[PDB]
Amino acid sequence: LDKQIKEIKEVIELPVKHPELFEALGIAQPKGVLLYGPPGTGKTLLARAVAHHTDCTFIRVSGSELVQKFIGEGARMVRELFVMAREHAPSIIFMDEIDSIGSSRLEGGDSEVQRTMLELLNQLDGFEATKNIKVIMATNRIDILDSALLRPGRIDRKIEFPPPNEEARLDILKIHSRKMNLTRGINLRKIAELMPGASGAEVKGVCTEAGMYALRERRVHVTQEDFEMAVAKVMQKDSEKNMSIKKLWK
Amino acid sequence: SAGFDRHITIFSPEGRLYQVEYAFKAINQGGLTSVAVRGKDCAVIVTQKKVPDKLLDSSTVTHLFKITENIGCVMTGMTADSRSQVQRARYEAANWKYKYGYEIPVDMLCKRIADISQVYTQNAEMRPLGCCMILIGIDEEQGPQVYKCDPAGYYCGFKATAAGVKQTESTSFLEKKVKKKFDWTFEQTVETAITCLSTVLSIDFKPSEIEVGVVTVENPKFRILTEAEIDAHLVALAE
Amino acid sequence: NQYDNDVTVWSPQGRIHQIEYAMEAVKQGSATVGLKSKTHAVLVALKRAQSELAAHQKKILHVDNHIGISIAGLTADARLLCNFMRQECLDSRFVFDRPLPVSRLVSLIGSKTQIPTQRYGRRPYGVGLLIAGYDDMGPHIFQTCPSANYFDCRAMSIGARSQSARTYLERHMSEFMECNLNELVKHGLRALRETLPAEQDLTTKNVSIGIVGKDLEFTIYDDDDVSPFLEGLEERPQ
Amino acid sequence: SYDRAITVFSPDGHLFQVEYAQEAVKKGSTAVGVRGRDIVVLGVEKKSVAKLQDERTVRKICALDDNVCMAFAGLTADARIVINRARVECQSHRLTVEDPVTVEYITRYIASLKQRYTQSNGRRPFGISALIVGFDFDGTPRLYQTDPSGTYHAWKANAIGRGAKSVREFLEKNYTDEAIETDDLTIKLVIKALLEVVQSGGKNIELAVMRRDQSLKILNPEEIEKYVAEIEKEKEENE
Amino acid sequence: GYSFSLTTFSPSGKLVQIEYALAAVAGGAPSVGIKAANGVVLATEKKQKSILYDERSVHKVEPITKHIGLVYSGMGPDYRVLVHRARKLAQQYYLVYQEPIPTAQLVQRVASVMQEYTQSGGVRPFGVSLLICGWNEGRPYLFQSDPSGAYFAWKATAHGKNYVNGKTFLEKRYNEDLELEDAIHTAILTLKESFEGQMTEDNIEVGICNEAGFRRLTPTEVKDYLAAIA
Amino acid sequence: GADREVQRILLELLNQMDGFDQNVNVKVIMATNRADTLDPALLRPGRLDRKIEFPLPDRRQKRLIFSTIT
Amino acid sequence: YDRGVNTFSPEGRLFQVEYAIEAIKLGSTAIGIQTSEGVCLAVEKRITSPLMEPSSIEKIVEIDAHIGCAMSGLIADAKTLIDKARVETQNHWFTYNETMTVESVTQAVSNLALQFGEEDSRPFGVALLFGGVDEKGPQLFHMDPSGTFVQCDARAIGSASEGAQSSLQEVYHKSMTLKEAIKSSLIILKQVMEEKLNATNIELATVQPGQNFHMFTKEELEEVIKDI
Amino acid sequence: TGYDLSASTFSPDGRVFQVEYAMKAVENSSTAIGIRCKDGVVFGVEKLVLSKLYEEGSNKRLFNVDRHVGMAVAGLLADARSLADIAREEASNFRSNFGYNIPLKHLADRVAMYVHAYTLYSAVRPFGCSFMLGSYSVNDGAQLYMIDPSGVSYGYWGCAIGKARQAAKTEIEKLQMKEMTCRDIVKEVAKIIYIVHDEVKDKAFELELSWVGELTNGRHEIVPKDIREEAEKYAKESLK
Amino acid sequence: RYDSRTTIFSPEGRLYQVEYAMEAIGHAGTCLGILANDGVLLAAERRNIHKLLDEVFFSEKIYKLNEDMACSVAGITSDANVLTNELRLIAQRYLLQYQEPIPCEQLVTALCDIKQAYTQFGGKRPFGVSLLYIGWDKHYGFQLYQSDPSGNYGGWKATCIGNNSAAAVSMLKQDYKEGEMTLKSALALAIKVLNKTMDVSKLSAEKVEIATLTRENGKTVIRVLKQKEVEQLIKKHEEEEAKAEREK
Ligand SMILES: Nc1ncnc2c1ncn2[C@@H]1O[C@H](COP(=O)(O)OP(=O)(O)O)[C@@H](O)[C@H]1O
Repeated sequence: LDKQIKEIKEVIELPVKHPELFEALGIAQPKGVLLYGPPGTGKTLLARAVAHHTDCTFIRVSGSELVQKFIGEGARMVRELFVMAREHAPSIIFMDEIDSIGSSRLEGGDSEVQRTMLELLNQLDGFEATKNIKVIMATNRIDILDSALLRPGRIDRKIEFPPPNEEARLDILKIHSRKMNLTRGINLRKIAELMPGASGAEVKGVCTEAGMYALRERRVHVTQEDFEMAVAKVMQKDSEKNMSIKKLWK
Repeated sequence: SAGFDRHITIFSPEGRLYQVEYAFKAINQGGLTSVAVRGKDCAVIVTQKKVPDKLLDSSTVTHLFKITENIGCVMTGMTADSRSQVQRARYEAANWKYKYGYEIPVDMLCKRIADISQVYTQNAEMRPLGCCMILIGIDEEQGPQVYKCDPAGYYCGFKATAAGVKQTESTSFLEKKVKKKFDWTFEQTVETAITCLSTVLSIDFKPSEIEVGVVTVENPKFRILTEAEIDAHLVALAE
Repeated sequence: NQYDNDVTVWSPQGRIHQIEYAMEAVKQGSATVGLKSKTHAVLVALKRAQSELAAHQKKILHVDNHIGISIAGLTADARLLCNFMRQECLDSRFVFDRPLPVSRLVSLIGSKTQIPTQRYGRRPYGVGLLIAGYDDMGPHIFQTCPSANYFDCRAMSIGARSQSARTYLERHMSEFMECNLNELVKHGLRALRETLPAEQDLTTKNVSIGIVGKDLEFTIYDDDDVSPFLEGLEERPQ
Repeated sequence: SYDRAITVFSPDGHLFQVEYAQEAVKKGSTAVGVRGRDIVVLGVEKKSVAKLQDERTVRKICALDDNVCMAFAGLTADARIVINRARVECQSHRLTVEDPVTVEYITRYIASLKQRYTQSNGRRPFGISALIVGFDFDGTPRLYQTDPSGTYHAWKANAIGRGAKSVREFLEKNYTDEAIETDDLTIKLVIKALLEVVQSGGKNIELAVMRRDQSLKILNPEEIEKYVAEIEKEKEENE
Repeated sequence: GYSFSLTTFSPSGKLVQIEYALAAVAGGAPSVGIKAANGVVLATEKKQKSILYDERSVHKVEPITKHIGLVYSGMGPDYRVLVHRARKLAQQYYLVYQEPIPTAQLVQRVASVMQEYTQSGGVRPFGVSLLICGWNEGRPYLFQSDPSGAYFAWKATAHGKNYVNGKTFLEKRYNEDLELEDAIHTAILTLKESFEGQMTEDNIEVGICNEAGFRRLTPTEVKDYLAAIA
Repeated sequence: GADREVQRILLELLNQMDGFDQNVNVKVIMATNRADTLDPALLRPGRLDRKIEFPLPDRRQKRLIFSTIT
Repeated sequence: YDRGVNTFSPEGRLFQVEYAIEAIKLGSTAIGIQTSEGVCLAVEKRITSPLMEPSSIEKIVEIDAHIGCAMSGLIADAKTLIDKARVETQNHWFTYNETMTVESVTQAVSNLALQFGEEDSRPFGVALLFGGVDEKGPQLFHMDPSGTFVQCDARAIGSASEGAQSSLQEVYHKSMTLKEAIKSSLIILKQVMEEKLNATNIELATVQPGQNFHMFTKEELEEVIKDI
Repeated sequence: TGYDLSASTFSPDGRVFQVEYAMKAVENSSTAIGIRCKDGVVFGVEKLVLSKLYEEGSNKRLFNVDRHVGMAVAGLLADARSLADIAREEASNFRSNFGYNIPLKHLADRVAMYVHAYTLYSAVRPFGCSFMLGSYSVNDGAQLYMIDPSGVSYGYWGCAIGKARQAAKTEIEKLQMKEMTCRDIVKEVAKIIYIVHDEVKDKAFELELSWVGELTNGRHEIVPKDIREEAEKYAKESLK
Repeated sequence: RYDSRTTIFSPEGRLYQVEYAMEAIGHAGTCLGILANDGVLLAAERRNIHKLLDEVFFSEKIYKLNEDMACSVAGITSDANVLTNELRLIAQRYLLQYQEPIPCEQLVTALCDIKQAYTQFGGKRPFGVSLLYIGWDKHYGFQLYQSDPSGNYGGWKATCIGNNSAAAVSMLKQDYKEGEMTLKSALALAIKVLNKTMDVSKLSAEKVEIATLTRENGKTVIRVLKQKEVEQLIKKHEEEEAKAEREK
């Protein structure tokens, strides 16, 4: 995520770590960033690491947590979450799968969904006490989201998280294998090449499955063959077949 | 669960036609069983005649019907749906008889009836008919046929079958009869059917409580057995 | 309610509440009275006023030299049914030069009104009708309802505030059979006045009358014509 | 009873789906037409020709008569549908009627077609509005506007689309009650608005002119830029 | 979801009801179709749920023409409808052109039919997927037609229960140079590999297209390949 | 709303399945009658350790169950 | 009970057509007066911008040389109803050569209006006044989406119908000259409806029995303007 | 509620619970009974009076099917009128086509199909009525058939419909209709109707009788009870 | 509900269902028509991926309407098949009337009007098919046209639809070539765009289906490319990327 990580360092870290420029520039600091990509592409990981380096506090609420079963509850949750963030010094607010409460609602109950997304937009728009307060949003497959939050005065930037490529697969396999007992004769590059279009999370999966193959055999070490049969379990996309593979949604 | 069963032309997430199985319930119609057996030169159907009240005329409450001098039909289902289905059977039999010059084969007639039931199954215009019909016939020098025809639009020929209140018991009893090697006479076939009905139902079976239709190669006329014949068979199996 | 959107849907009560709602729509219309004698059959309608400078709406229609109607319902449905009776009487006179018997006309009305009551997406005809006629078999007063039911009544009243008029007609039914035209028409006018509130009474504005007899073509008397019938009739004391 | 439909009314009584059609018109680009002393001129904006998108093909201006001309602002599919219908109607009227077409009749035709299409269940209204300019007003110019409600009105000068709020006021500011002498002056006036609406880029002014006796006339971008330069000289006077 | 109606798109542009039709497919009886070098073999399962059902009285492999064979994985009645339609369409092609209809043309016509059942608001598509084996101008053809109205070219494929097992099996154990007998052997092998329960003359039925003619193997031949072989 | 909410339920289950923090030894156990359904996100290798198939008892097994209970 | 006219309320009323009456209410106001001298109609244009041709909005029309009309409501299909009225007069007169009674013209328009649940759409959400003269009497008539229709002496429909109707009722009597009726109606329109009279938003059309020509008021308002 | 909303979908426990609602509507109506004597068929019906407003002998519920076919109904009255119309149409069709009078089995089965087919289609509803048809064929026998809202047609020696199905059947079961003839059958029918709630709670009603018998010529007529009112006297003697 | 039926707009006036149709298009196998002169081409790599798929037509993405007219597919399969057949009948109608080859824009209109007429009626589903046309006619000769589900049509010298459509059109705009950009350069640019848009390294010949129109003898010829030329073109682009590396 080096390109993505650099963009998010800029937009988040610079106002928090070096506000003076934005004072000298006079411009108000940017408020937040939306993160979009296929599920499992390190979005929460990136937000968590950014919060850790920036030394400010991490507060999380998934969009699905906002809904609730009663009217006037999402608004209360959002407002008191902003109160918590403000009370918690410099802080980044993280909201996973925000699309769950931001989507096509003009179809038409649904009332509280709007009364929640509008309330969140009101909290961020009024730049309420935004002295070192930032928000981070995460979405799977941006398209389902709506522009009401992306409108220029509102949240400012978007970052794309495409599925990891060969080099990214190399990193992620290395990082999640760093703790596992690996053996000479391993060829991890063949493994990364053999896993086209991974989402990153399933590479944590392939490491997990190679280790499970070691464990169920009571072996505390992993080899090339273990990972190679692991990847077979990690395919799981062979369950496509005739249905819609080349017809309809070809 | 709710939603894929409110209308007929809807596939479930697993692809299940809910309304087809749902119409399959009305086939129960507690009171009839329609056991049909094929023997070396005969085809026999017997249905259970559950009359709730005495004042009804016994002839009107019959459930066996004919569409050909050599074809017999029996019914298990909602009585009105029953009579509509057999009337469509008359319609098709008459049209085939006019068009081809000779009466419809039983396999083709089951095919036509199942075809119409499938037609109402595939299209939401009309409810599928909640009834199951069974046909007995003869085909030239080749054999007697027993055919079951269902609202799903499915149909098949059998050594024997029974769509009735004691479904699995009757079917397993007939399998047990056929999974042991034996011959098949007219009286032996009727005996197998009557023993099935009596054993699965466990009732003492006075004559008026059942109705028997039959066809036989030596006398290919479709006949409804008179009370005397059915009581003779009852005492034959009783002793 | 779950089972009250269309007449095609039965209720667990063994009822069709939409037909009853059509009955209530009929009850929304103003009261009308019908009564017959051995000499004449008369119907009278309470013409609802709209303002002091607008015509009081017509509620008695003429379709045949021996047949008349008084309506209580949505005016469109009643008047197009009136066109339907126009068609049938005209084609009957075409076919065999016969003034169409009232009973068979009313039966045809019921049969045609029955069709919407058993089909989806088509409103049953939300009007109640009183039909007056004289024919080769007798004098005739019928009532028809959106349930397609049709009845023969020696006296009848349909519409809002009708209960008092129906009771008055029940009392004077013992009279009407041998009553003369003048007696019958004045009793019908009083039957209508029974419906009204205390401050509302018979006047040329609110009253319309239609008469059929063994010696006169069914005629509707309105405005000036109503004046001689009301004059000489007893006023209302408190 | 909320809107949720085309043929139902909210308790207020207004058809909100017609409102949705007029907003669908509102999301379209600018379109401002006028009539002059003798001539009628038009210039469309927002070409936004993106490289391989050769601007000619989309045909922002269509002339469908021996002499009449307009496209439709909104969604262009219904625009081309009404284009085909206008072709058929104008040619058929010219063939069948003792005298050729007039602008009033064809505008009434478009309005009636839109109304008739709207007035039914399961039939989407044309969410398109248009400005029609024609010559045979007894040899005089006149301009009409058509609205998805199936409505037709007459204008001396009208604007619809993204500039409807702005350009109309512009017209209310400066449409001279003096009949426009030197109809090229009217062309300069309308080009001013047609440019100023879209950022006065000078690239999307795509323009047609008809002197109420002529056939279709078109203005190339350089010749339109001539009027643009004259308008710039007029605007530079404030010094 | 967007499944109670067929004539409306989902926000992701997915016709959901037809994928429910495809889910109805592969829930039915297993079937496998393979193109050999010379012939085309379609095998299907015909176990009777009880000894009551007469295995010699019903068939699932059907000759649409003397050079076309059809096999299916779905509920029977819809397959009967489409068999009737395909037979009439082939006969009408014969009447129009005075030529026996080639495999591809009949396949695209049946696909167009299955298409015309994919619209409107008061009907449903057929819940059946079809293998068409044919001979045309000396060339053998195998085609698959599916409820969406589309069709695919296969040298080998399978559907029904355990169909993914069939895809894997024909991926491993297949080459286009197969002789006819080895092709039928592969067909019964994949049928068993997808199958659960015993297999004999009464349990399986197969149909072979050869350029001279197509024919449905008798139960005895289905046993000869089925038993004492493999 | 029922459909959206059930989808949010399964997604929230997914986030909790991946979310529980290390050194906590909880085990999520899953029961199902069919398992030809079930979205391929529980079968993902990073969440599924073993898939154990519980058939209707056959001979031998039925004998064992009868003996044990009786 | 919201999908259409084919559903009845617990009180019987159809919850579709009352909305059509309220659709009358959203339209421009319209007035009509019946006098023994002549029958007159008035209408407000609501000219959105004077850059429009004020005559373009056909809120005042002539069905025929003896009969004129005004309407209030959605307007769009009101023109269709005027078309039906004109075809009715054309056909009936060309066939029978007897003049169409304005009562009969309104009856034919009503017969058209009864085509939303009575055969095999939606009610025409607009109301109309007709003013006509005939060999038996000069009359004015009123029409509403339900298809019912009534003879009236002084009628008002559209927006602000109630107040204009009250004033019109108070000024009316049975022996007025058409000049006094016109002046009273115009001053009422000025006080309650919009503003002082001008040629680009008000319209008047009047008809007399012996006059089959110029059933309109046009390019002569100046005398009123100085002498209203 | 479930899936019992129209008569084209099998509701849970496949019985539709719709045509059963039509039967519930049938139960609301007053009783009609029908007997077959040794050589004839008789029908006896009670009908409510609207009020003293009502004209005597109006909206009566006996109906003529054919010159020799008689009708008795219960349930929705107007649906019964429409059923009488279509039954007359069917009888006329057979009369015109075959050239001789229709056997009542065929006509009854065709009307049963009409009712049944009306039960299916989604745009329509099952009939809210059930009815008996009676006739005599001098060539071979007498005939009676009863039909429910579902379309089920059966024959009876004695049958009853209305608000007193089973009670009326208990009343009928102990008659000697096995050999008894119609002339006292009318008296027995009138007294049986008066036995089951003549005017106990419902104030007043009208009693109508229909007859088809060889002694009646085998045609359909309304029994002249004006003759000495013997059945009326017997039914009012039923007091105790 | 608004988006449940095709006849309902948004309160903003938009139509959701056609938008859903273009989102559906977003799935389709990547296919483009390239910018070229004195010739045209419409490359369409087949998204079908299984070694046991037989591709017996050698063409499932390009359909020849006439020897001077060809069209592609990007969307629903059965809808596309019936629509291409209908293209053939409409072209047959025009030819059988006039005995003259149809102009490109006229056929494009006729189809798009038919599609719009299907969409705007109720009880019917909009066609989820976007498609491209290459053709030569008397009025304008070489032409490439775009069409969407709503019945819209446009003229494009080079365009692409399917997966990564935005990326393909954007890079076509980045390395835009004009004028001397004849047919062979268009084949090279199509190779470049197919290599960039697809994830496959060393793009395989069977994955791609290519067609081109060239005016032979004034009678015109439309070729669907075989294996050999495809292999040559892709290998040449690989070694061209190697050459681009040689500059380093
Ligand atoms: N580039 C990466 N390096 C290391 N781990 C990763 C990477 N991408 C994803 N992961 C693992 O996969 C998970 C991705 O979660 P996330 O992408 O936030 O899911 P969602 O898309 O549902 O928000 C992380 O918890 C992390 O452990």
